[PDB]
Amino acid sequence: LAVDEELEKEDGPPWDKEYHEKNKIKHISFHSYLKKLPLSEPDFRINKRCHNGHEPWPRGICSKCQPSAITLQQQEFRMVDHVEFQKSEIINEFIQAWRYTGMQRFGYMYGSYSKYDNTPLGIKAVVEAIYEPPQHDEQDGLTMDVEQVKNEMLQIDRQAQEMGLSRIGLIFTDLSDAGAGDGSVFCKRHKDSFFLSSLEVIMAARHQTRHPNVSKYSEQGFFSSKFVTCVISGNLEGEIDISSYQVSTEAEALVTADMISGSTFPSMAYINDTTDERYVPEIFYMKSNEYGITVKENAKPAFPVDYLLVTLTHGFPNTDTETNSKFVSSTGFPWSNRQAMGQSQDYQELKKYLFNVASSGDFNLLHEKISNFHLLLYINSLQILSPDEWKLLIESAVKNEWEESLLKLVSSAGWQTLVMILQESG
Amino acid sequence: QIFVKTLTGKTITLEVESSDTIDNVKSKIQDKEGIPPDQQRLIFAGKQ
Repeated sequence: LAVDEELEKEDGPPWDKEYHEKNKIKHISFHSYLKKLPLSEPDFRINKRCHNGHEPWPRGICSKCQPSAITLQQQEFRMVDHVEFQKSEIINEFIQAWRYTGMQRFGYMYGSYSKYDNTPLGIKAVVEAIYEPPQHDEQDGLTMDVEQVKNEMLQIDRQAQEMGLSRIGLIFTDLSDAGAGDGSVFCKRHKDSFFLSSLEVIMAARHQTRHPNVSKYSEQGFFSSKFVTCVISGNLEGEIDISSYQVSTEAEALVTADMISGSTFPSMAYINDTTDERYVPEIFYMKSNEYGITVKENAKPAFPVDYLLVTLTHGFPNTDTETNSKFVSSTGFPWSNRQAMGQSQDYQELKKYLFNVASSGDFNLLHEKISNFHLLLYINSLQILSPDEWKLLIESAVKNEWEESLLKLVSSAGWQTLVMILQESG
Repeated sequence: QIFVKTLTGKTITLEVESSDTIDNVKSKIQDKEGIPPDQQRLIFAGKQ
């Protein structure tokens, strides 16, 4: 990734704590965290060599090689500081799936990274489009099959590397509509209630262990994975404003696979025990005493989740000027896996959407009708055209100076048989 | 025939104090950081 090497040259000290509290910044950055330190991922597993003569497996864990009591502090740094969108209709299309059936949805985000200039040595995460996986959805939540969707996201990630796209985040909806005629939604996630449900932290943290971030200052080549978690819940007063958080890299790269499970309370999680499979240390945290202040009040059956999340800021690009947007053709096409709704189609939708608009008319409106995200995944999944023609279809959609690439596209025999098989079919 | 007593000193220990509290980071996760030069936040509505 070219974003990691560009911030190594610039120095920006940027790790000053008194400067970031002036501008209302919670945590500094990832790159200014590097220059203050030697990038070691903290491990909580049991050891198998132990540097002594005792047996590793049954018992015999010495104090020099024991995971100590976790003080359970928040992360002092962030991977990315501000996630940026590109169009207000991609979010409006995702909430439109909830408006038709009433139940929740789920999706993955595609995009890239660049430089953030508000924060010293910060990274901003630009999304480009939203993919929807196959899912089964209830009114309280959703949990799809694990295996059959992971088989599906290998080839569409193989289908996304030629444009310069990559899976950078995920979204899941939680609306809880009040009365639908005197207000938008309720206020389910606020300061008094839970901020993120503990059943979704284990799905957020597992996506970072499989999507490693390449770092040259580490010992294993990967440290502090860059994967954002976005949610559409709603703000306090009357809107459906979104929130974006990330999990801590000091614990969730290691502790989620063994000793983290979902409890019955939404603000806490259930601690697990290994019963001599591995060693689970003790968790220390704080609360407020009724008359004074406590010190170390709870050992086993409680730990909050809000010690473990960092905050991020979402944003939308301005309407008057922008650098690039790269994907605006309609943003109203039927998506991939909206099978519960009515937008799951066939060759009939190509007659209704474009039909290679005004067949022998022009090309300027055709360029603004073929650079859609879910359109190019559909016509390549039909695999009628040759693979070298599909490479030319990429530079004719998302790449600038598209005029000399579009005329050589339609003059080939690959584009001619698509409009011949479309006119005969319904 | 020679005698020396000793010199003293050596071992000292230190104490450490804690950070803020439970409920400051409960309120630190619910606020805004600002608009970098010029962006928008949200304007949407749903369910007819």
